[PDB]
Amino acid sequence: GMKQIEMKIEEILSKIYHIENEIARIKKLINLKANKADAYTKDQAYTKTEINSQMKQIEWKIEEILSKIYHIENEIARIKK
Amino acid sequence: GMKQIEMKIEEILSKIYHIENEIARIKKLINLKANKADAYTKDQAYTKTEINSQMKQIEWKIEEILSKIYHIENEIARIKK
Amino acid sequence: GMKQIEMKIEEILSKIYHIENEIARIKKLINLKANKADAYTKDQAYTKTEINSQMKQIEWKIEEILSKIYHIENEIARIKK
Repeated sequence: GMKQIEMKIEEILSKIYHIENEIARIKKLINLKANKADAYTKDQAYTKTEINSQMKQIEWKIEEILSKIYHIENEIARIKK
Repeated sequence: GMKQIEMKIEEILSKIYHIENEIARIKKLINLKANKADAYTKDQAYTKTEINSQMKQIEWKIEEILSKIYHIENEIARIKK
Repeated sequence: GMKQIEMKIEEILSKIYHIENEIARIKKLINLKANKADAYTKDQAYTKTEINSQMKQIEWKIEEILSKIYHIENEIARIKK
């Protein structure tokens, strides 16, 4: 009767010890996660793809400008002769 | 006396099982967090706003260049004529 | 015999209450970590250094364009008189 209670107490202690270990483990796993305060969210940042597309847009305008410059240099050389 | 111990044992078993469930749940919530090792910190990356401001600066120079080009094309058409 | 069981019961109650508190704490610490769903990984985004290098490349083409534009403006002024 009393020994049956002792066996159940031992059982409980074991389950508690397991729980304490799961908690110690969880605390360490938490330490490996990035804090909201030190990381930008998706709404605050562009992806590589998005940046790539914006850079192409600029490169295009620059190509347009260079081709206009080259055409103007040719016109000037014709006027000169 | 012994029944009072049994009641308390039942109470403890219930709590333990609730605790175990809270822990299983916590483990799942941890798995949805990003690791420090796989995410850039705020000092490593620019925000959308910062990129937008850098792109604007460039777009504004490009506009200035295009307006100079349009002016030059006009001068050249006058010289020719 | 019965008092030895009571002592062990007291010990278990104490630990459980501590555990419940550690869990409440842990839940709050978890809320401060960034979710995988709201953060980009390192391979999805460019760093400041990488963006800086792409912006330099563009600035160099712009410098080249400006000097050509300045030279062309001078030629045009000479042709005019």
